[PDB]
Amino acid sequence: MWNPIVNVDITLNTAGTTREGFGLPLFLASTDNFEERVRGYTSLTEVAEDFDENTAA
Amino acid sequence: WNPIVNVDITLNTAGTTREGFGLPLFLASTDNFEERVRGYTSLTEVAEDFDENTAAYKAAKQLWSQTPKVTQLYIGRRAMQYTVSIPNAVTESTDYSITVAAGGGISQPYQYTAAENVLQQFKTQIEADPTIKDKVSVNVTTMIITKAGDNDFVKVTTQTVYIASTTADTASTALAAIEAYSTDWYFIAAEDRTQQFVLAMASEIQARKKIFFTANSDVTALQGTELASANDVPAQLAKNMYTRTVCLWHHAAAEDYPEMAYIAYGAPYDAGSIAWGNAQLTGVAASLQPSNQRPLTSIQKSALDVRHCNFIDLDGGVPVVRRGITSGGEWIDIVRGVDWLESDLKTSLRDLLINQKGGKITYDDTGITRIRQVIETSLQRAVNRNFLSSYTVNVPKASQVALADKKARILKDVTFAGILAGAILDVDLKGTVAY
Amino acid sequence: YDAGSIAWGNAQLTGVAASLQPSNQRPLTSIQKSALDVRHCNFIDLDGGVPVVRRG
Amino acid sequence: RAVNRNFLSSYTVNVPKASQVALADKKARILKDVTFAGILAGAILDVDLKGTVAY
Repeated sequence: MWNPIVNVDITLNTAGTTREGFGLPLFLASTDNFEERVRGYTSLTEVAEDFDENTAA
Repeated sequence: WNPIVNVDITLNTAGTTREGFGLPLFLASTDNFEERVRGYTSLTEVAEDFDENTAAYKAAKQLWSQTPKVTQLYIGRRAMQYTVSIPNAVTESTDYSITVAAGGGISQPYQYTAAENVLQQFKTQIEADPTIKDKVSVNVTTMIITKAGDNDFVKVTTQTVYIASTTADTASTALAAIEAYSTDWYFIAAEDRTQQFVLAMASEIQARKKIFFTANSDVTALQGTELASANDVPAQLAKNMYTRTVCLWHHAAAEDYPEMAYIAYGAPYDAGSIAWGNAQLTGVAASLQPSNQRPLTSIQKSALDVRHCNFIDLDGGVPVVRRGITSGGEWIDIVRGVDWLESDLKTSLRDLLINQKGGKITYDDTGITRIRQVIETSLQRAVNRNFLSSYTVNVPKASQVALADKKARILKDVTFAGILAGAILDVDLKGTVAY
Repeated sequence: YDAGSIAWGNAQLTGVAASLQPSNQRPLTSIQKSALDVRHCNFIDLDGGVPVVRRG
Repeated sequence: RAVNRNFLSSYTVNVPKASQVALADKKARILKDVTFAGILAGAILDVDLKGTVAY
């Protein structure tokens, strides 16, 4: 499909950098919001979609 | 033949023009010209296509009251529907006539010299007309006339018959049709001040990169301090978090248009370098209560405050527009500066990419460093205005890009960040006196 | 210029106006440009006031 | 010569061993199985960018 020669997007949020190390955490929660027994997330926003604010996860 | 030296020396005062980021556009219900958009560079030109009582001339006069004066102004035409009815009983040996015009200079008179039967006669004549039947629609029950097929312009005019007109399209359709014909404008204001149209227009501009200015004279907005309970137009605008909408409460926001006066205060100047608060608009009085015609009390001002709505205060003896904030809580300055920054980056990278005749920008680290450099220069330009105060840029390595990007000749994953400056608008002071 | 060392996209042409719709002389919209993309047909797009043959 | 123009970035060439070519081609004076490969240089035409503003 047609694309602008230059595409620019700007938002008023705030962001920080990540860093890589040894080992990633896992949280063993009691929930049923999804079928698979393990699922990954890369920001609090994604967690908020499948979990509300009062959930332990 | 022309004289060696030519001199005019007209006996008229003149002012200076200045230009900045974005030109305004006023969207009004009119039928004075066919094109859905036109451009005027002075008020006198508006006086040619309009008179002193039309909303468009009012808005044009308000906009050019400020100094320095905006470079140009645009006017947009909304789709219209007409209605015809006989203000008298059906009478024989009595005349009934109208005229129907369409886009392209078409015009056709219709006559039935003898109430439903006269309208039906007109409808049949129109539908049997060689040309008008193709591009005009008629319905009768009273009569109505609207678009048909592609045609974009229609007019009706005629003593024994009556004619009235009203806006037919909604905000979304009108805005789409106007954008289809002219993309050069940043500020937009609307003549219609109904709740439905105002909200529909606010919801549309929120999905683009523009700013929508509107006034309001609803008295219920002055009372309810609880934002949850309030349901006037400013309260609903605040509730939806429309950061790209601007509301200015004013008593005279039914016949007059202070929105253009507010727009002219910041349009001539550069984006991100001026604060829109505490402005002094020339020729505009302070916000007054519709009853008792006295300036607003502190309680009413607080009620407007909880709705993120602007007002024309009165500091001692001088009126000043307060806090210049959009309904979403953001300052107008931040939004305008962000849009200017986006445009500047989009122009700098365009200039880098287009002017490579006879060469390339190879897909490797050397090519990526040039893109780094142009972006850094563009951000430094914003830092020079005292809009930002720092920034950072990150770019991917050539040995890390995917194959699909190389096949499509597109670079992704470029990101950056910045920090804002701020300003001062209010002061708090305490002191003491003693022997 | 010599072969193989020049990208033909983003070309600027002197005196050639941007592609316009015959009906109303307006520059082609985004929808119409996408129609040409699936047909692998070039067109004279518009930057901010500068015509350019984009894909090549 | 192609690499010098920046058209390519590398290449390889393969030829048959003279001791393995079938003796039918040796009578036809025809050499087959000569092949090569190249890696295109590429270029950039479009750009995508994202950013944020905060205090």
